Amino acid sequence: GSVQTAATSWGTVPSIRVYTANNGKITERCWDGKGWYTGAFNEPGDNVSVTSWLVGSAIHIRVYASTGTTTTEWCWDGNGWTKGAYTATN
Amino acid sequence: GSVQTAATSWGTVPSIRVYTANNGKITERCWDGKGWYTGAFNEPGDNVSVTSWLVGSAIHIRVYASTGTTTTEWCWDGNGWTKGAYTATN
Amino acid sequence: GSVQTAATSWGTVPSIRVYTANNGKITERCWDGKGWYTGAFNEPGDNVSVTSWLVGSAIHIRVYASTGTTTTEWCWDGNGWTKGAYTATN
Repeated sequence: GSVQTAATSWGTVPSIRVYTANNGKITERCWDGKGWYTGAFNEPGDNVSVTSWLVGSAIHIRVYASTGTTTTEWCWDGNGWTKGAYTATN
Repeated sequence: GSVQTAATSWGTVPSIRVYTANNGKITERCWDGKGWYTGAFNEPGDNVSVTSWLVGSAIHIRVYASTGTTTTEWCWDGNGWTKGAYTATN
Repeated sequence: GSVQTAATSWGTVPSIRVYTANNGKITERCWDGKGWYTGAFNEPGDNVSVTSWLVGSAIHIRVYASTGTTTTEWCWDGNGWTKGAYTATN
């Protein structure tokens, strides 16, 4: 078929993050104004969406990774990706 | 295969909305700072994207739901989801 | 199957752009406050994501178009779509 991407950006430089789901794995490419590099994000999933917001100059990111009917939320809040509270039902 | 999601967020809390297309139906999970709950959005579609913007503190949301080659726009503007003017051609 | 869309918006009017991948081709519909029209964007791809940001009142847009395992970045910066520096690896 084809890979699936999600993108987000922030600030005025801007920083950009592109998430790619490929063969069950989601990886991350980053731009902070100079060039593209690989980011810390590495999680399983066949589909991905993303949103982010600033608190002052600190970025917060939520990546929604889906495999089958299970969507897991992954959070960046300044110190590592942690799994989020998101659930699909209830 | 797998479900497909789209996500958007606003404000500083933030509020978050995650839309999930699953088996022809798009449903909505919401976060306003405390926990996740099911939102009012319920429309047919196999694919979804979303964008939103603030006017002061009031949120406006546009959800693009696609089935086959027909994309329908759905609008939140403070008082219920209504169908939008979006058309694909002409 | 079904077409795939990505959406972005900016400003307070707002302007909206909806990108649709359909049968290998990504096209663009635009809203600047009056009605929907077809935009300049026309590129190959089976999947698309998008992000955008303002610098003052000038919009900058990045559209990520994927075919197979090749994601090409397309840039709008006020004067035509140009191909971006994005690469997936290295």
